[PDB]
Amino acid sequence: VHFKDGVYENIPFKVKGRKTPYALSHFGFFAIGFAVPFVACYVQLKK
Amino acid sequence: ANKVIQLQKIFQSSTKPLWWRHPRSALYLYPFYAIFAVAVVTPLLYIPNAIRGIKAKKA
Amino acid sequence: SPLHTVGFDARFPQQNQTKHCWQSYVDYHKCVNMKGEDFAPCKVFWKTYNALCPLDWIEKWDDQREKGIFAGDINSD
Amino acid sequence: DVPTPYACYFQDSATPNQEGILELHDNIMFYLLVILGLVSWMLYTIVMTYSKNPIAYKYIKHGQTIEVIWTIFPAVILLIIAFPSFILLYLCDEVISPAMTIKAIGYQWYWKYEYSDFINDSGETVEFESYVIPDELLEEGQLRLLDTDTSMVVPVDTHIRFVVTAADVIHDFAIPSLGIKVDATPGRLNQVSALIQREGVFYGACSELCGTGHANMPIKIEAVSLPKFLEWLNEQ
Amino acid sequence: TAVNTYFVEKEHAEHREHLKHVPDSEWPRDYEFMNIRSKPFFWGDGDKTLFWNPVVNRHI
Amino acid sequence: DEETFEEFTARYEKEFDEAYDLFEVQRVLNNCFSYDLVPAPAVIEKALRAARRVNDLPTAIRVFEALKYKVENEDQYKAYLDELKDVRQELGVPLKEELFPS
Amino acid sequence: MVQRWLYSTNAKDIAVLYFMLAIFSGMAGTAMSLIIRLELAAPGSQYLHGNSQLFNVLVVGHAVLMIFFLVMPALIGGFGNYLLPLMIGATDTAFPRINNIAFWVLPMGLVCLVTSTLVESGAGTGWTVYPPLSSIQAHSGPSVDLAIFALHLTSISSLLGAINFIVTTLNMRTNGMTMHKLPLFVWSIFITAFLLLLSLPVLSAGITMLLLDRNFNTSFFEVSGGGDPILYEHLFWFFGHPEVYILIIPGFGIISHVVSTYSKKPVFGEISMVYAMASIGLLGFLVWSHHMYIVGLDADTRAYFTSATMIIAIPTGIKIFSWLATIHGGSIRLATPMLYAIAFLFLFTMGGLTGVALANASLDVAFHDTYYVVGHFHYVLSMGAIFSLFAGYYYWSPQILGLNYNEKLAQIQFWLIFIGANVIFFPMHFLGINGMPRRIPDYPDAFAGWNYVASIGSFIATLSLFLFIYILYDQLVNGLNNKVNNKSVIYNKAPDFVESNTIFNLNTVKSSSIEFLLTSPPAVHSFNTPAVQS
Ligand code: HEA
Ligand code: HEA
Ligand SMILES: [Cu+2]
Repeated sequence: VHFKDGVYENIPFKVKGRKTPYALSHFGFFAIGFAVPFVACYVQLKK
Repeated sequence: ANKVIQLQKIFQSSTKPLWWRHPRSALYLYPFYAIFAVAVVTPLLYIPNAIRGIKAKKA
Repeated sequence: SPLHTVGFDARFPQQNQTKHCWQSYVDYHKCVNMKGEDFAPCKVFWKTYNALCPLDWIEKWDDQREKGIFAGDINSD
Repeated sequence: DVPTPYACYFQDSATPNQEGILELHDNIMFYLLVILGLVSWMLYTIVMTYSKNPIAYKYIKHGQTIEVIWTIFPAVILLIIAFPSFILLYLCDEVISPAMTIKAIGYQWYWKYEYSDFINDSGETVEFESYVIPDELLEEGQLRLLDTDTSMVVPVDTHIRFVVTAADVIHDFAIPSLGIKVDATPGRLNQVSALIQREGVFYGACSELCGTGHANMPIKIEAVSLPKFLEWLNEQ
Repeated sequence: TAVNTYFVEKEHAEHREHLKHVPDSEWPRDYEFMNIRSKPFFWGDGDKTLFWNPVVNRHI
Repeated sequence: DEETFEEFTARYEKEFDEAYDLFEVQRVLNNCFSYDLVPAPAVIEKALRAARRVNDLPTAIRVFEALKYKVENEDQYKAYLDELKDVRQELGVPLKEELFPS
Repeated sequence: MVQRWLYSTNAKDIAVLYFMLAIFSGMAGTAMSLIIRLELAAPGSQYLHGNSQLFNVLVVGHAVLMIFFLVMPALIGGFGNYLLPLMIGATDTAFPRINNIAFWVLPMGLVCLVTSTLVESGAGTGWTVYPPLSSIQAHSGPSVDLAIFALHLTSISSLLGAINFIVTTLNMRTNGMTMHKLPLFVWSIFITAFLLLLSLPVLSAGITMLLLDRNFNTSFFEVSGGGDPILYEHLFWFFGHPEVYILIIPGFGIISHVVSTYSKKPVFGEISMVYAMASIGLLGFLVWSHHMYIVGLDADTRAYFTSATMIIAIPTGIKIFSWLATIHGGSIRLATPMLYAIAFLFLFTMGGLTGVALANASLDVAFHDTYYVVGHFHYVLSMGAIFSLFAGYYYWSPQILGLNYNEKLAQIQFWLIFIGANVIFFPMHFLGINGMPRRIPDYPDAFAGWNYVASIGSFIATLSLFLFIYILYDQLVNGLNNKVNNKSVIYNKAPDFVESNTIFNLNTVKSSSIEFLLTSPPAVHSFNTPAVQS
């Protein structure tokens, strides 16, 4: 609980990972940036 | 009492997660709070699966 | 109506006129439905309930009195 | 009057209160523009001089006399700009010799106006309807969101009260040319004093949410000659 | 205070027991405040009411 | 509150009595030049000798070009010219013949 | 490993998590506002088939999302829990459980509001929820109840955070620190927290009353049944106006801190304006009712309200001139915080100018509910919140991460948002004088060119947000490069013509707190020793 130097671990995400080198999670962030208004329009109308 | 000291000694000599306190309660809650939670959550958003596929097309 | 029908506002100069029609109508009703002969004392403030007060509420009260059931919180006497 | 594309000035005044309030607001915004220019020149000269400032001063803190000078300057400035505002509000909030009344209790998503002051033929009230014209009904001779089923006639050169209320939701009786706008609570009752001076056609809308059909709830009024207005109230 | 309140409650708050059966002769002067439409109710089976209290309305 | 200014001057000389490096010279020069007061030739010479106690000619350049460009003071030149001339002739630091022709 | 990001007993993790949540909400709101402006780009049905119900649904979504999930959480929580108990010398802040409970009751609000926005009926009454405009007859379904629950939980979270901040200020003060000479940020947060504690409960009680009306079908504020919705209208006003102060005053404190730590000179009238801000906090309960001039109040009441509302307006100009003197006589650098503060102050001067134009009651009759009022509060709220948050981020990113941020990208970002804001907001004067009628999905086509330029500015803002996220990626991927080379700013303040290179190197920052020279956030046990000051 007290082993955080505070240089790169403060972010609530893991930098390590070959499947997600901050490339898949951040592309999901890209998707969800415009996802909610698009789906809100799609529920009742067309985009 | 005659059990608090024994429990404290056991905890001191064996540090483990989940507190080793409510095993039967954990088995009654967590697997149930998973399976029953899925069984109560999934149908609500799976009912419109048949209706799913709306392209907003009319004639 | 050449810019002067009742002169300066004296009944209620304020813009809000919520509790305005009921007082202007209770006296008229009392003077009318007491003998049905003379209305001279209550023959000066006609425009108070004719123009200053909406006629929709007046006609609603008249219809309610005609049908025997009234909606306002009034007294029978 | 009528909103116009790429306009540069306020519509023609329809009541003396409108011209008075617009002139007083013009003087107020004159003061506001001169003080804004003051602040802008402050910022410009300060940044231009101190983009190459050699020394940074550090020991100027209060300057109590001149401090209270610019502390009491805004108070007297606002009092000076409020005295004409005080007299304008004191004159406007009162009603001086009103002549007749027109009422507008519009239902949900459309307007309804009442002319109970004038009698149609003998004693009976004057009342009509007015509904929006959509795209489908937008034929050759009507305006989208600016044309309604029936126009609202106003007595020219006559002091007129606006006893406005609503039925279900608050509806905003808006006529920008006349300088009149009051939100009408369904249970309450509000009246204002005004009088039209010239003859012309003015358009309005509902600047208060109603519901699904809040947008298509326009206000279309007009002014004609006094004999024509009396004849219209006679026939309707 | 408790005993006098209990006495006055036992005295003046016991005349509503017979309200279920009463001739329509002393009915209060009602108006649009009552007997108005509401949201249609489909839940349940008994009388299509939220709670089984058939005393709120005396008109059939 | 138009407080006294000679108190900070006396602080400058008492720190000169406690001066231990060029750091104190930098601090006192910054503090003195920060104030609205124009330094007299006496305190200017005191600052110059404080800077020369470590014998750093660049600090002399600093203090001289700071005197030349300390405060606009309604664009005071002739007083600045004579003051720089005398504080130059006292020791001799010819530098204006190099950076000016650039 | 997950207790750090789920049961964070330290304030910094909660701060950065609130920042992430707020930035996500803000980008979603910006995207959907771009969609809305595209719908209002040209009259008719070009992308959305009319659906005025849906139009007002996204309008209220816009308003509620940006007000309740972008401006509020990060802008107060991060700065408070990162500075207020840290600069005072406290070791660790108390009540981690309260903050965790607030976080974990937040997703209730997010999910419930998402469901409320994503139902067929939906609530679409806008930021105003006064019945019978907010009646269940038009906006049926569960949308109102979910919105009410989200309101309640967000209010509880904010109130508990304010309580934690207040108790930390009152108890965790170090021995060597006077109360009268507290920094402007501390007093700003103090006033904001107390105003929140005195404002949120009233709105919460009103919202609970509306929830009871909607559930038990009673008659309190409905027009039928002798109700008075004006009571809840006044409650909402006495929330929003103090809530406007809550949103703005911490921005004032942040700007004061930036200018004090940058200009290298004290703020003019620092203690005097601390007293003035205390007076503002004490008197904010008297100028909350300058919007109800047309409801039907008496003329004398109008006079009292207008007198109050232009007699409490002097401290705005006082702060303007005080910061003008703070940047006067000192050194100003061509840095992003300087330009952010300058733009914020200038546009705030125009916003206050418009507000003073609105202060008069006689002009309000022809000016209320026109385009001018909405233009005015869009001015003040937009510039205040957005520019304060941008300045805070660009001024605090090396303070919390230590990884430098590109100067060129920051400057082009500022230019993009600035030009977008100016091109959007300049024509609003003509729009107000003509009388553009508000909240219409199909407005008259007279304002077509102005709507086009507004849409262009909105799209500029959206591509600026794309630049924001790309700048975040660039920082995350090349902070080491930024530290290696000069592509990013290394030091906050430039040296003066008094300092030697070595002296400035060993005296890089002379500020009022150790945070600037405090190393990148240490472990959960920091400030093990009390702070001594004389
Ligand atoms: C909080 C105040 C606020 C702010 C900032 C804004 C910002 C904007 N508002 Fe809004 N608006 C309101 C408050 C606000 N608004 C209110 C109360 C209403 C009335 C509600 C109604 O009646 O329902 C309203 C209504 C309203 C309407 C009326 C709806 C209609 O009927 O069609 C429109 C119209 O287009 C509009 C447009 C905009 C635009 C273009 C912006 C632009 O300024 C947007 C630019 C913002 C950004 C720049 C965000 C950047 C995002 C980030 C990722 C942040 C990054 C920061 C960090 C974390 C470091 N607003
Ligand atoms: C950032 C927050 C903020 C700020 C600072 C202000 C500033 C002001 N606001 Fe505004 N206002 C809002 C937020 C803000 N407002 C919001 C959200 C609304 C919408 C709410 C609602 O109506 O729906 C609103 C709406 C609003 C109305 C509603 C109009 C109507 O009734 O419909 C009014 C009316 O009086 C008003 C007045 C003022 C005044 C007088 C100031 C003044 O305090 C401005 C202060 C600045 C100046 C003083 C000018 C600069 C300095 C000087 C040049 C000094 C010298 C000048 C003088 C002292 C005279 N505001
Ligand atoms: Cu206010």
